[PDB]
Formats: sequence, C-alpha cells, structure tokens
Amino acid sequence: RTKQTARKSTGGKAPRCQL
Amino acid sequence: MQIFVKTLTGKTITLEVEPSDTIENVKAKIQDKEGIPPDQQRLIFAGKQLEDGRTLSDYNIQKESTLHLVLRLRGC
Amino acid sequence: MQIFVKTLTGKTITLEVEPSDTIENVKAKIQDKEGIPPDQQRLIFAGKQLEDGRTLSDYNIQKESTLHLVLRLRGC
Amino acid sequence: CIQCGLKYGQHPPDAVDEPQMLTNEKLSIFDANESGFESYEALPQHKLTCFSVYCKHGHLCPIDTGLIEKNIELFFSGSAKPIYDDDPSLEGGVNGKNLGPINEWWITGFDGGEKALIGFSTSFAEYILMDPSPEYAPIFGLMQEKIYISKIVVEFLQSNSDSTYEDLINKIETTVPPSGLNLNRFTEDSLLRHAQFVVEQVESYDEAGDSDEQPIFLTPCMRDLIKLAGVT
Ligand SMILES: [Zn+2]
Repeated sequence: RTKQTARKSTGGKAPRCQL
Repeated sequence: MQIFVKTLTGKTITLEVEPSDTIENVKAKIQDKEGIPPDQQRLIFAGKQLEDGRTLSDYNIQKESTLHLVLRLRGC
Repeated sequence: MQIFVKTLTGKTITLEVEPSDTIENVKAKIQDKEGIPPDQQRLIFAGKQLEDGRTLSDYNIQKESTLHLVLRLRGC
Repeated sequence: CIQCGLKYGQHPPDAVDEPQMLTNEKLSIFDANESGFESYEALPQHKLTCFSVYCKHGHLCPIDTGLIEKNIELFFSGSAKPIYDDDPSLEGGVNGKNLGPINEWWITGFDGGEKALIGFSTSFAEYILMDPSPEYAPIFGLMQEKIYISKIVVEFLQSNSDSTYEDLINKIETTVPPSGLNLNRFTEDSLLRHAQFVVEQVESYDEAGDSDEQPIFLTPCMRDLIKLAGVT
C-alpha cells in the first residue's frame, strides 16, 4: 500500500511566523 | 484477534494482531493498511500513549479493544 | 537536594538544587541538562506558575518535589 | 475596533492561563520516563471545546476574514480535553482563558473519516476544536461549509488522481452534509462560491506532502475548477 503522509492544510498564518 | 484503531476523524481500521505483538509491530500494520509512516503515529489506549517496545499483553489490549491513533502532522 | 521536573513530552528530569536557588537558577540547570534556553521555560508547581526572582524556599518547595515544565517555542 | 474592525467573550471563573492549564493532570497523556516520548520541538496537542475567539480586547471575532494575516492577535477561551476525547461537553475538561494568540489555524483529517478537523497553533500548544460556545457558535458556523468542501475535494483528489471535474461534482453532490451544518445537500455552487479557499487548501495540502508522493494540484479537476471559477 502506497505511502500516504498525514497532513494539515493552512487556513491562516500570522506574518510573524517564519520557519 | 481483531483490534480496532480509531483516528480523530472517527475513521476506524481493523487489524489482525496477537497479544505478543509490540506497539512497533502494530504501527507497521497500520502503515501496511493505510500508508502512514510509523514515525507519524501516536497510539493511545486507556488514556496513555503507548511505548513501541511494549506488547499488547503489557497494556491489556484485548479482543476488539480500540486504540486511538493521533498523528504527528506534516504541515507548512 | 533532589527535585524532579516533568515535561509535557513525557520526560522526567532529575536536578540537584538548593532551597536558596532562584527559579532562574533552576531554569539554568534545565538548560545545562536538556539544552532548553531559560526564556522558553515556564515552571508550574501545584497549579501555580513559579516566578523568576523567587527562590525554592520562597515557594516552600521541598526535596523530591516534582515541578512541571511548559515550553514556549520561539517564533512560529 | 483598532484590532477587530455583536457579542462579547466570557469564561468560567475557574479558568486559568495557558501554561497552568496544560499541566493539569487531566491532560497528562504520558507515563513519564527518563527518555521522554516526544521531541521538545513538538507542541502538546489537545482537544478544545466550548471555545470562543476574540480580539485583544473582548469582541468575538472570525478567524477567516484576514485578521490573522494582518497580524492582529486573536485570543481564545475554552475547555481543554484529552486529545482522544470525543465528548464535547465540559466534563473532564480544564477551563482555559486568554489562550494564544493564534499563530496559525489549519484543517486536518483527510482520512475518509466523517469529521473535518480544525486546529489552532499557539506558542505553547495545538488544539483540535470540538464544539464552539453557544455565543461563538454563530460566528463558527459561517466557516463550516467551506471547511468541509475542502475536505471532500482533497480526499477525492487523493483517491482519484485520474478523475474528472464532473466526477468530483458527483462526489460533492452525493456526500451527505454532516449534522449541525443544516443543509440538505451540497451542490456544485457549494464548491464554486468557495473556490478560492478550496484551491488554496489543496495547494497547501500539496506543499505539506513529502517530495516523493504524487501531487493533487496539477490535475484535470483543479484546472477546470480554476478556470470555471476565476481562481487567481
Ligand atoms: Zn475588536
């Protein structure tokens, strides 16, 4: 069975956040 | 025996396991069925996160027990 | 004397501490052992956040007490 | 308001701040040992029920109108519960106040499971939402339909790379909307009125994928959708 990562999609993010 | 693995969405997976299986083995069977890498998987039973080296017998996980699967999510 | 620090990641830390040590001193000890910068540490005991500038004796914290460590990540 | 831009935010008298809340034994999910279970870089993750989001001075606010992107600080209150808990009552929770601010909010649960899950990330913890407070519930409900459509789209594109736009609409039309959304059926316009958000969710989901699994953005379904709806 093929690899399938568990993920989140970003609904909103503050511009203060760098990564 | 059969156990169930339930995700936070309510999705339920059925596994075939033995009491001597380790949590590590169960994560591999979850990978086999669902494709989720074991390093993403946190398994919880009776309110506590489970340790990879311990067995279902160690935790008294029994026929048709339900484990909770919580994922270390990929995100950007 | 010995105290314990329990994290929110399932780790128990043992520290060597004096009653006269300030909360900042305790955080520096956690930095020495775990690598966590003290400004990212919050220490909670019996529901109460322990403040910089007070000592363990100010809080009447005795040997073999267990403090609870909460981390504030830098950035996001 | 210089933060906001009407209901107001309240909380039980026993609510505590975020670090004090997170150390309550009701949220202890580990039998701690010398090695630890998680990285120090991983935030603790809990459920949060009876929640409400407000600006730096009192008004209930939405989270999807751009306030977060303008770096306005939205705080939130609610009852934190163990991550596995499915009971949205206050029972067994730990009341928290002025949590956050919200650095990021997100969708997860592209399982095929019933629920769409919404999460908040703070500098201390991550929270998967259960039920809003009665007074925040109108604001939260406004967002629920586009969240759920995004889930269906991502899940259909995951399991039908070789599918076509019309087949995606058939899946949307036959998906029974979950309770509390108070709709009989999704329709093709349910997708089109929210097409910019939905497409942004698909591409964000794609971006989070490992550089070795098939994308879902570059599909027949999406390019028809981008064209048919005017998505930038
Ligand atoms: Zn305001």
